[PDB]
Amino acid sequence: LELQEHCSLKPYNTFGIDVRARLLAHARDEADVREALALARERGLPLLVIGGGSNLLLTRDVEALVLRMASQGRRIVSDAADSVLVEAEAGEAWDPFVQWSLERGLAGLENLSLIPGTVGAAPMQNIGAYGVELKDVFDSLTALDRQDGTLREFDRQACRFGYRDSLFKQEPDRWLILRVRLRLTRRERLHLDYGPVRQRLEEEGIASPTARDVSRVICAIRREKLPDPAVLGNAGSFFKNPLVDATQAERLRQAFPDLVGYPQADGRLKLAAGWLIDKGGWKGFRDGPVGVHAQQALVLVNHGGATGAQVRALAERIQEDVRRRFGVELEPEPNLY
Ligand SMILES: Cc1cc2nc3c(=O)[nH]c(=O)nc-3n(C[C@H](O)[C@H](O)[C@H](O)COP(=O)(O)OP(=O)(O)OC[C@H]3O[C@@H](n4cnc5c(N)ncnc54)[C@H](O)[C@@H]3O)c2cc1C
Ligand SMILES: NC(=O)c1ccc[n+]([C@@H]2O[C@H](COP(=O)([O-])OP(=O)(O)OC[C@H]3O[C@@H](n4cnc5c(N)ncnc54)[C@H](OP(=O)(O)O)[C@@H]3O)[C@@H](O)[C@H]2O)c1
Repeated sequence: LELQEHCSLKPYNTFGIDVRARLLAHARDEADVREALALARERGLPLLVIGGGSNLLLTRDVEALVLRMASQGRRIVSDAADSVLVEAEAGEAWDPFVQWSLERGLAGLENLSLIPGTVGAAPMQNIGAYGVELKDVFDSLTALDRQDGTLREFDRQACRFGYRDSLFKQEPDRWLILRVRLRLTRRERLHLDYGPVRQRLEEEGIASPTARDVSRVICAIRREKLPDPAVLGNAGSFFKNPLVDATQAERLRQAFPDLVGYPQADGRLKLAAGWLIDKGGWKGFRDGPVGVHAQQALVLVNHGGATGAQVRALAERIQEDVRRRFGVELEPEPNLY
């Protein structure tokens, strides 16, 4: 395991918070996972699973065995022509898995290009971008049950996926995800509902656009506009878009005719949290070593030397302010430890 004691977790989280782990272990398969568990329980410690630390807010030194998930394996399980079942291990890095699938002429992941982190973590938060979510192509996964050590498979329904949500995010510390299966496609329609994607693809004038083309466009948009954690510490969009009631949407829109919201099948409005934050006047905010990025209003940043507590308390302040200004509660995306 390359077990390690009293160890900075700085390089293991994208916010670049510097706290220490009682023990840090790397895992490369079920054997190692099972061993880390045993040990964790040997030493009387809780176990904290991490992938690439791209959706993690650490707020304190971690009295626990931290297990960096780093197993490997990407393969075609089964080819059924218009769809192909594929499987990847939890430690596989996400965007390179996407690239893998596209190099095999499989579509369905392109809209999730360049999302950081790991395959293992993807179902926990039901990763989504540009009109697509992991559940849309999800087939099943295999998870270790932390209450008794057994393996279980979850099919799509069992995972109780929702917007930036799953059974696994709902029952924290219960399931350890080992590998993931997705059903990808050939020959289906591209997902181009997001204007900037559609327009940037048009401008390249491909005769017959494919998934690979869509992926290059999305990677380019994301590199252009998104703070890279390796320069400016962050965990991406800090806040989920809030969904409001119809009569509450009605009321907010009376207050604000410029309000940005997207109607749902059930009558509710998905508000744009960037718009809210911006309009509450936080864009580019800065106060000691924390702030909100000047352009991307969802991206909370560590300008350098922030504590996790500082990011937390800034998030809290913004939430509080937006509750008070718009009557809306913004939920966090990152997992808080
Ligand atoms: C610059 C940037 C852009 C981003 N853009 C997007 C985006 O477009 N869409 C989107 O959805 N997200 C986005 N994110 C968030 C993030 O990349 C995803 O949430 C990602 O799935 C987290 O993966 P990770 O491996 O980094 O998870 P970590 O941050 O390592 O872990 C997240 C949570 O999952 C748990 N976990 C991790 N692995 C396992 C496992 N194997 N079994 C059980 N639990 C586990 C951890 O304990 C933790 O609670 C972005 C983040 C950044 C920094
Ligand atoms: N969570 C993260 O860390 C992270 C980081 C980077 C990008 N992203 C995602 O990647 C995509 C691009 O991000 P962005 O920050 O540039 O925002 P964007 O495309 O400028 O869109 C801004 C806001 O409008 C919404 N939106 C735009 N077009 C839409 C449509 N056709 N239908 C429904 N909603 C629409 C987005 O919702 P949605 O967010 O619901 O799409 C978001 O609230 C988004 O889908 C976003 O979720 C996420």
